[PDB]
Amino acid sequence: YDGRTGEPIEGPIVVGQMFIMKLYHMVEDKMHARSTGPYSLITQQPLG
Amino acid sequence: IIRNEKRMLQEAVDALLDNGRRGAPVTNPGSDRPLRSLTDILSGKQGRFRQNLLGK
DNA sequence: CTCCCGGCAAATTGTCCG
DNA sequence: TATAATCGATCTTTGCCGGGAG
Repeated sequence: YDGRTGEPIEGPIVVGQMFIMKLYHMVEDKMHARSTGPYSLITQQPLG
Repeated sequence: IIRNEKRMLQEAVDALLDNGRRGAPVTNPGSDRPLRSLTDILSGKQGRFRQNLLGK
């Protein structure tokens, strides 16, 4: 049953228990943004 | 002796401009890493042109 | 002339690199 | 500043362009 409507899904759907893992790649770690910041010595371009 | 000194001087100029181009690459003591000469700085994927100039 | 041989120059990108 | 001492010590991809030798 669709919890939004209450109406059934128009077809029977495969449901069961699956083993699913949370991998080491998490947004908290990867989100990054910069306006201005450190520059490199010789090139004076932003660091990495 | 003066001849030896002169040929060593050429090799010193050679490593400074393009190290490894002719002869054994000059290395810091106790490292196999060739020193990075002016030519190495200009050229290659890591060089001045393709690293800081065509993209930043 | 015509051809191997050697010497030199190249070999994807972001992230990361603890 | 003084016996004499006299020659060193490591090594394992593909495409293009120039040169000497056959």
